[PDB]
Amino acid sequence: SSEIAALKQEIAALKKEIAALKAGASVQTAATSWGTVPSIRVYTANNGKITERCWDGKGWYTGAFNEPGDNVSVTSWLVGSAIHIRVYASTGTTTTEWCWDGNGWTKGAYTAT
Amino acid sequence: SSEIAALKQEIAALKKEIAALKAGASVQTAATSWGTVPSIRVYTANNGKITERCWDGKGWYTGAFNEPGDNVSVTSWLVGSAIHIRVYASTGTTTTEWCWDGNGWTKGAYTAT
Amino acid sequence: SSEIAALKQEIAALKKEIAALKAGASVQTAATSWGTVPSIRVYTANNGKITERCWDGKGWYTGAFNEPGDNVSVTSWLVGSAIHIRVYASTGTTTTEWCWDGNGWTKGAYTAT
Ligand SMILES: OC[C@H]1O[C@@H](O)[C@@H](O)[C@@H](O)[C@@H]1O
Ligand SMILES: OC[C@H]1O[C@@H](O)[C@@H](O)[C@@H](O)[C@@H]1O
Ligand SMILES: OC[C@H]1O[C@@H](O)[C@@H](O)[C@@H](O)[C@@H]1O
Ligand SMILES: OC[C@H]1O[C@@H](O)[C@@H](O)[C@@H](O)[C@@H]1O
Ligand SMILES: OC[C@H]1O[C@@H](O)[C@@H](O)[C@@H](O)[C@@H]1O
Ligand SMILES: OC[C@H]1O[C@@H](O)[C@@H](O)[C@@H](O)[C@@H]1O
Repeated sequence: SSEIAALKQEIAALKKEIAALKAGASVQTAATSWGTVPSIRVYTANNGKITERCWDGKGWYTGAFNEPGDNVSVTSWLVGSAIHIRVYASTGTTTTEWCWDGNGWTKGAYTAT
Repeated sequence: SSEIAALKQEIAALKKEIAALKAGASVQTAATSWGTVPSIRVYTANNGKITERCWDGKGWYTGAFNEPGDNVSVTSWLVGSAIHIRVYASTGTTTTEWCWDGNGWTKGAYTAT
Repeated sequence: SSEIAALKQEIAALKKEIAALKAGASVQTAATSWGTVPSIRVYTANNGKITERCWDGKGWYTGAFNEPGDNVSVTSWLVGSAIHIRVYASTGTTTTEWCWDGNGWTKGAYTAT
């Protein structure tokens, strides 16, 4: 029938969008580095869950940071040799900040407004 | 009817993908910092509109930067105590650069090719 | 047709999602800068292909870096005047790191686990 064909053509054009939206949806990474060695941290936001890989000159290992998010951005600064890191984990419209300051990750004061 | 069932099954498999892709599409952040205090700037690209939160040691407030974009990246350097910031705002395939150099945001020379 | 209207209404609500997912799908950028001049590098991940634009104080030109990825993050550090740049290109779940250390991009040790 022609009535059944109209929905068949509509379902063929709509399945064409479902492949282009799954082709672009990869992970989402943030990296910062400090010192002369250096030291590197790479935050990987995979499936609404962020994790932290670390380089200290020798090899790579898994850092402590373990927080939820779809998008991540990071900045770090030294006060002498001590590294201060701020990771910004985004879910929906809720950017939530995390703070490393030598011994422990803590939720930060950061508010979007 | 079996002719009405073929579209019911096809519509059940297609509608399942449209909800999960919209559920995971979150906002997108860039951050930079400078000095010892420090000073931080977080740019948040939400609904094709980027905005700038600031921290200068006391609390968080809203910065001047107000430009359109779906994706943002940022880098900053000091010439002494003066901060220079370049924010790269992306819409479609048009990366457009915004320069802060002490007094006023301006469009930068940046061309993708 | 009343029998064919059930899929016509389902297609009217599902085409109500493919416009908003194609409106927000822009390119994805990552910038870093060093020195006092400065020198900037902006990496642009477009259509699973990343490219590198360079500013060294004169105008913008096209950098060597030419690797595949849908998402990109960058950090860099100086050992004296020499720049070292690690770019983290992401496809699917495969974060693959690229290293610049003066003469040549090389695949780096980085492993996600
Ligand atoms: O040495 C490993 C630790 O390094 C710190 O600077 C932080 O990045 C922690 O998240 C990490 O667990
Ligand atoms: O000590 C925690 C505080 O650190 C500051 O540098 C900022 O990042 C604040 O958002 C945070 O609450
Ligand atoms: O002090 C607030 C101002 O700080 C500057 O360095 C810039 O980041 C401006 O966008 C901001 O309005
Ligand atoms: O002064 C504005 C200029 O600043 C330079 O450092 C670059 O960022 C250029 O793209 C920009 O046009
Ligand atoms: O001078 C151009 C070169 O600069 C280097 O520092 C790297 O960024 C290369 O990718 C680039 O080709
Ligand atoms: O020299 C190459 C090496 O550089 C280090 O700083 C790390 O980025 C390693 O992942 C990489 O293998």
